[PDB]
Order: sequence, then structure tokens, then C-alpha cells
Amino acid sequence: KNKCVNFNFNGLTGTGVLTESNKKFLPFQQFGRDIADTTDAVRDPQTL
Amino acid sequence: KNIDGYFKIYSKHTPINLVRDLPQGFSALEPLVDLPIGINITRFQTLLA
Repeated sequence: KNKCVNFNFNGLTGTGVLTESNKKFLPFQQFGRDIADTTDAVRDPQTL
Repeated sequence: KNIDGYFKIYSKHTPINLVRDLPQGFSALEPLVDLPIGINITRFQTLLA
């Protein structure tokens, strides 16, 4: 966390700074998107 | 709904005050379960108690 790093969240690739999320998520939600359809927040495939 | 073999199901349970057998307003149905079945369906029938 707090580091510029790459991502591979069960295929959900990307590169950015990982920080704690302040948003809610449904029980089945995998990841959230921004206004531009870009991934913003992702659920850990092993942690809730 | 059969979404490319995924028989996805939605649900919602809320209280009501019945007036005309089907109250109005607004709601949003959340997903209940993902069922990757992959079987074709064309009909159905209810199971009444």
C-alpha cells in the first residue's frame, strides 16, 4: 500500500498507488469504476 | 435471466401496505446468486404450497 506498483487482481491488471478504500461494496462486488468507466477500487480475491 | 449460460437471479424483500394487490413506488433488485449452469430454458412453472 501507498506505493506506485503494478496490479494483477485475478486478471484485473493496472498500475497505480494502492490506498485504503472509503467506499462501500456489495457482497458480490468485484471492483468499482469511476465516471470514465475506469477501474478505481477493487476487491481483494482472497481478503474482504 | 440466463446470461450466456449464467442463470443469474435477483431478489428483493420489502414491507408494503397493500391497496390494489400490487403497490407502487420504486425499488432496486440486488443480485442473489450466480449460477453458471449453461442449460437452455424456454418455459417454467411455479411451485405453490
